[PDB]
Amino acid sequence: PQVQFKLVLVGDGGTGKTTFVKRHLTGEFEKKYVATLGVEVHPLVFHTNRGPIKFNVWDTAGLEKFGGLRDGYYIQAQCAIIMFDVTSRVTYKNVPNWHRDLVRVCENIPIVLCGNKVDIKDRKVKAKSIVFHRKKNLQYYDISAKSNYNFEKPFLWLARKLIGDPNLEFVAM
Amino acid sequence: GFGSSTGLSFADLASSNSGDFAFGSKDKNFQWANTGAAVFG
Amino acid sequence: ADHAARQLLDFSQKLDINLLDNVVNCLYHGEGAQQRMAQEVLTHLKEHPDAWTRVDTILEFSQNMNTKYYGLQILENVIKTRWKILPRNQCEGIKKYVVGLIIKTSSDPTCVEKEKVYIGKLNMILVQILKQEWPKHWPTFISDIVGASRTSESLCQNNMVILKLLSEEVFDFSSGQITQVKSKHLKDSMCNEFSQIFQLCQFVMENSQNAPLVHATLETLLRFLNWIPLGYIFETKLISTLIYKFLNVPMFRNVSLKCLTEIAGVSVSQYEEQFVTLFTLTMMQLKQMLPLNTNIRLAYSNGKDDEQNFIQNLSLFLCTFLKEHDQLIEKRLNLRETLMEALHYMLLVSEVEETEIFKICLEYWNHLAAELYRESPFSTSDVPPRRQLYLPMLFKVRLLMVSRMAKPEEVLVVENDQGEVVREFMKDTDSINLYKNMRETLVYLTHLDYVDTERIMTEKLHNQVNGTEWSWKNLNTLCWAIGSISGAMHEEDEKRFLVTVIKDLLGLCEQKRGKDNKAIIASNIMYIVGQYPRFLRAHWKFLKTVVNKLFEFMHETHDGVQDMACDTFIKIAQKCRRHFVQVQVGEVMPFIDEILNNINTIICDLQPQQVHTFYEAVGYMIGAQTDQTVQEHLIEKYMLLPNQVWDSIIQQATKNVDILKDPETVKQLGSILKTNVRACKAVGHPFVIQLGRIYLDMLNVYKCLSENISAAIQANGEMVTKQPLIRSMRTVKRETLKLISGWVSRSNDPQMVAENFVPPLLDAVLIDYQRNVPAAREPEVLSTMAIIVNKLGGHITAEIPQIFDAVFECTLNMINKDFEEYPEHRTNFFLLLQAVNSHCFPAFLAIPPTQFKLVLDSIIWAFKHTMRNVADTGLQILFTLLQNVAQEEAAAQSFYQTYFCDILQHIFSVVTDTSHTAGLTMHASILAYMFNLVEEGKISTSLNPGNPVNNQIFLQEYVANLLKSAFPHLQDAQVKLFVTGLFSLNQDIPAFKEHLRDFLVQIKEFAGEDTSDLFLEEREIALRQADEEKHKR
Amino acid sequence: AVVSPPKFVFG
Ligand SMILES: Nc1nc2c(ncn2[C@@H]2O[C@H](COP(=O)(O)OP(=O)(O)OP(=O)(O)O)[C@@H](O)[C@H]2O)c(=O)[nH]1
Ligand SMILES: [Mg+2]
Repeated sequence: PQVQFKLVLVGDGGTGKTTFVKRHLTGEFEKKYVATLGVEVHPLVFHTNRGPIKFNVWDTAGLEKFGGLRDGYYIQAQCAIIMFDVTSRVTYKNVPNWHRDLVRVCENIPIVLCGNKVDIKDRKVKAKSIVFHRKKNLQYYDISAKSNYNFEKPFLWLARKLIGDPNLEFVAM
Repeated sequence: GFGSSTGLSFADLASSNSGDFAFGSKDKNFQWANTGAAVFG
Repeated sequence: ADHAARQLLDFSQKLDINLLDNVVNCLYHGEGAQQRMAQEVLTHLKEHPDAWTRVDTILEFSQNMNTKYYGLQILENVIKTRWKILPRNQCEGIKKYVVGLIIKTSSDPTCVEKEKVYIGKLNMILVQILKQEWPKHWPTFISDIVGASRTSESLCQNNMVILKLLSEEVFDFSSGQITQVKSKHLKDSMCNEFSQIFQLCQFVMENSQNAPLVHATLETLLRFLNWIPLGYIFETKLISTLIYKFLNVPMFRNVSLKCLTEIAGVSVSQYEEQFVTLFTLTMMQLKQMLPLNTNIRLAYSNGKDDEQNFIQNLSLFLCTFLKEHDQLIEKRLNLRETLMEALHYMLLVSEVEETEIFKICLEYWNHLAAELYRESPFSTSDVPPRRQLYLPMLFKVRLLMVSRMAKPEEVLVVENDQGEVVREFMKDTDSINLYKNMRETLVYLTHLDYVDTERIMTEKLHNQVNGTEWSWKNLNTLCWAIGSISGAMHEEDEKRFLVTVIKDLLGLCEQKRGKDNKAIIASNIMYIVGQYPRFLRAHWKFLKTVVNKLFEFMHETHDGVQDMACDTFIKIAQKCRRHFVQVQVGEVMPFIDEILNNINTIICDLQPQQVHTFYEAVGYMIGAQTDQTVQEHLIEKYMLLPNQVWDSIIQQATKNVDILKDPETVKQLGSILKTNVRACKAVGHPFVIQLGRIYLDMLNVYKCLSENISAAIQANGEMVTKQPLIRSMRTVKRETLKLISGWVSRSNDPQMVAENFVPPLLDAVLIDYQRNVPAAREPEVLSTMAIIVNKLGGHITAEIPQIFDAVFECTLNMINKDFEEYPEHRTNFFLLLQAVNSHCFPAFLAIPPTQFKLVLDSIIWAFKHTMRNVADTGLQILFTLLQNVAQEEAAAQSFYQTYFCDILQHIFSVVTDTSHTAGLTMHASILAYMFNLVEEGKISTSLNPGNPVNNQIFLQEYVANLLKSAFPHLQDAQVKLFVTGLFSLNQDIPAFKEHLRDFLVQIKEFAGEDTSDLFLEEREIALRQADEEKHKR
Repeated sequence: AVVSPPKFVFG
C-alpha cells in the first residue's frame, strides 16, 4: 500500500496491546503475557472500499522498566490508540498520563480510547465511570481481543478521520 | 560547566522593559475575523 | 554496520554527530532489523551515566530535529534523577543554557512555527528544573517570566505555554511523581504568586490582537480554572469577557465554551447570582450563533470537525450547568423562557447521530426524570410544583426515548480455542448500559404519565401499519420501546395496551408480503410477548397458543427464526415455569407432560446448540415441580433420548474401547455432555438422579480420552493439539469437568456429595492429571476442584492431603521456572490454593512442614508475577493466611518466628518495584496488618534468636538495614522517617498507601546530602499527629 | 445406590 499512516498504541502494561495487534496480524489469540521491550513496529493492511489503507502500528511498552525512548516514539505520529483494561481500575486511572505524554508531542491527531477485556464477567471499570474522553474529544470503544468484540471499530474510525471519508467501510479481500 | 552560553535570560529581559507592554492597544474599530458568524455556515 | 552503530557508546573520543543522526533516522525511518538495532543502540546510549555531558554538542551541531529531541531526553532524565548531586556550577550552567535556548528559539516566529516539538521539550525541561529548584533557589522566576512576557508576543505565547505546563505538573499530574510535602509546598508557592500571572492573562485577553497569543492565553486559563481560588473567577470580569469577546468569535468558540463549562461545574453557595448571569448571558450569546430553528442533526452530519467539537462541548456545558443549578434557574420566575430554550437546545442536540453526544444528553435526561419521579411517583392529575415546569416538554423527551431506543441484547458469534462457534450474550458492555439508561428514563416518564407514552407508541404503530413510515429498523425500535416499559403500568392498562399492540401487529403480519417481512414481524411479536410475562401468566390459552406457535417456528429454515423461537421459549420458560407443571383449567394433564411426550418431533430440525437451549428451557420447567416422586419421573422421562444414545455408546465401547477414537462417537459424547450440562444448570440438585446414573461411565470415558490425548501428544509433540480429533477429545473432557463442577455448585447436601461423588474424582481425574505429560494436562481440573472446595468446605478437609499429593507438586514444578508459560495453570492453581486456604485451612496443619514451606513459597511466587490476576490472588491468599494464623495462638508464634521476616522482606521486594504498583493497595494492607500485629505485642516470642529484644525495635533496625542495603543512595534520615511512618500509620490504610507512594518517589532520585526537599520537620509532625489520633481511638 | 456401578470399566 502507498497510503501509510503511523499509529501509536499506548497504555499500561498487561492491558492487551500486543495481543490486540497480533489478532489483526495473524488472527491468533495469545494467552501468555510477555512484556514488550521498548517498541515493536507492525504493518497492518486493511482493504476499504476506496483501496488499501496501511497502519504502521508502533506497539509500545507499558512497563516503566521497559519504556525505552518513551515520548520519542510519538514523533511524527498521525493516529493514536490509548488502551486500558476494564478489569483493572489502575489502568483507567493512568489514561490521563498517557494522554498527556501523547498530546505534548502530537498536538492534533485522532485518538481512540479502547477498554479491553470486556468479555470477563468481573468488570471493575463500569461503563458509567468512563467519562475521560468527553472533555478531550476522543473516541471510545469497548473491545475484546479474545472475542473479537468491536474488533475493527478503532481502526475504522481512525481511517475515516485520516482519509476524510465518513462513508468508508472495510471490505475483506 | 555545560555549554557556556552568551544567551539572554528572563531577568535581563524583564529589567530592560518597564511595566509598559509591547503588545497592541485594541486599535479603533477592530474585531476578530468572522465575529458573530453562525456555527453552521 | 552494527559495530559502527555501537561505536556511540565508546565515550573515549568526541561524539560523532553524523553517526548519531544516521542511527536516529534508521530508528524513525527503518524497515526491519535496522530499526531494532538503532532502537537498542539509542536506548543503551540514553541510560549511560555521564552521557548528558555530550548534549551540549548535540544541540549545537546536529541539524536533524529528532536527534536534538534525543539529547533533550537525556538531559531531562539527568535533571529528574541526579539534579541534587550535581555541583552548583553545573546546575547553574544547565539552567542558563536552557533558558537562553528557550528565549532564542521562542523569539523567532519561523522556528517556533516549524518545530513546535523541540520548543515543547525545552519548555518541559524548564518545568522540570523549576520543580527541582524553583522556590528555594529561584525566588524571582514568576516576576521575571511575567516581566519578560511584556517584551514580545511570541515570548508571551511561549511563557503562557510554560505556565500552563507548570500548572499541570504541580496541580494535575503531581500524585505519584512528587512527595506529598513537596507537592504541597509547590502548590502553596504557586498559589501565593498567582495574582501576578493573572494580570498578564487579563491584559493579553483585553489588549492583544494576535490570534495565536490570545488562543494560548485561553488554553492556559482553561488549565488554571481547575485550582485557582474562586475569587479570581466570580469577583472579576472573567465570565463577561469570555462570553462576549471570545464566545462569538469562531476561532475561540471551543476553548471559551470549555472555560465556561469548567466554571459552571463549580458547586458553591456564596456565588449564585454569578451563575444566574452565567446562564442568561451564555444563552443569549448562543441563540445568535445556533438558532433554535436549526436542524442540528443534518448540520452536524455534514460539518467540519470544529463544528462537531462545538456541538459536543455545548452538550457538555448544558448538561453540567443544568445538573448543577437547575434549582437556581427554576427559582427565578422571569428565567422560565431561558430554561425552556436551554431544554430545547438539549432536545435538538439529542437528535445528532453520535453515540457520545447522545450519552451526554441521555445522562441529563435520566437525571431530570429521576428527580421528577422522586418528587412524586404518581401520575399527573394537582401537580407537584417542580413537575409543572417541565410538563410542556416531557412528551418530547418521551418521543425521543421511544424513537431512538437501543437494542436490548448483544449477541456475538465467537469460536473458542477448540474451533467451536457459539453465540455469546455480552452482558455489561457500553451498549447494554445505553439501553438500560434509556429504559430507566422511559420507565420513569411512563410512571409520570402512562397515557401519553401509550399514545406515542400507538401513533407510531399506526404509522407502521399504514406504510407511511414502514421500515425494519423502525419496527424493531418501536418494539424494543414497547418491551422496555413492561411492568410500568397497572395490570388492566397493560392488558388493554398489549391486546391493542398485538392485534395490530398480527394484522400487519398478513398485510406485508414476502417471507422476510413476515419473519421480522413474527420475531417482533414474540419479543413483545416474552417481555410481558404477567400477561401470559394471567391468561393460559394465550400462553399455550404462544408456546405452540414457538414450537412451529422451530421447523422454520429461514435464517434467524429458530434462534428467535429458542430465545423466546427460554424466556417464557424461565418467567412462567410454574404454569407448565401444574394442571390448568380445561387441561387433563400438565403441559410439561405434553412437551415431553412429543419432544423428538419438536427438536428434529434444530441445530445442536438450539437443541441444548431447548433442553435448558424444558429443564427450567422441571425444577418448578415441588413434588419429589413426580419430579423424579419427569427427570427420568426428560433425559430419555440422551440416555439412549449414551447407553448405546457405552455398551458399544464395552466390547472394545477402540471406538472412542472414532471422531463421530466423540462428537456424540460431546453433544450429550453439553445437553447434560444445560439440563443440570436448569434443574439443580434434583439432577442427582441423572448425575449418579452416568457418573462412573463418564469418569471412565474421561480417563480413556485423557490417556489417548497424552499418548498422542507425547508421541507426536504439541502440534497435534490442533487436530480435529484431539480437539473433540479435549471438548469431551472439559464438558465432563463442567458437568461435575456445575452440579456440585448447585447441590444442597455437602455430606452426601463428599461421601459419594468426590472419592471417584481422586482416582479418575486427579491421578490421571498427575500421570499426564505437562503439555496434555487440563487446567480446568485445577478449577473444578476449587469449585468443589468452595462448596463442601469443611466436609472435604480430610481429603486435601490427597488432592495436594496429586496436583500440587506437578503443577508447581510446571509453573516455577518463569512467569510466562502456562497462564491457565497458574491462574487455576492459585485459585485452588486460595480456596483451600479460605475454606480448608486446618488441612495445612496435617501436611508435613516441608509441604507447608512449599505452599508458602508458592504463595510468595504468586505476588511476584507481572500478571495482575495471579499477583492479586497471591496477595489475597497471603492476607487470608496471615489472618487465619493469627487466630490460632498455639502455632502462631512458631509461624511468626519461621516466616515473619521472610514475608516482610518479600513484600518490601515487590513494593519497591515499579512493575507492581497496581497492587499497592494490598501491599498497604498486608504490611499494615503485620506492623500493627507487632505494635500490639501479638508476637510474644522474640523474632531475634540472638537475644531477647523488643520486637518494635528489632523490626525497625531490620527494615532500616533492609532498605538501606537495597537502595544505598538513600540518606539515613529519610529511611528512618519511612520506618517511623510504617510503625505509625499502621491503622490508616490510605495514609499508609500515600507513605508507600512517597517512598517509591524518593527511591528514584539521588538526593546526595540535600535536605531541602525532605521537609523532615513537617513530616515528623504529621506522623506524630497520626500517632496521637491512633492512640485516642 | 446413589451412584450406579460402571458398565464400562477402563483398566
Ligand atoms: N480475558 C482476556 N484476556 C486478554 C484479552 N486481551 C488480552 N488478554 C490477556 O492480557 C495479557 C496481556 O496482554 P499483552 O498484549 O501481551 O500485554 P501488553 O498489552 O503488550 O502490555 P505490555 O507488553 O507490558 O506493554 C495477555 O497475555 C492476554 O492473555 C481479552 O480480551 N480478554
Ligand atoms: Mg506488548
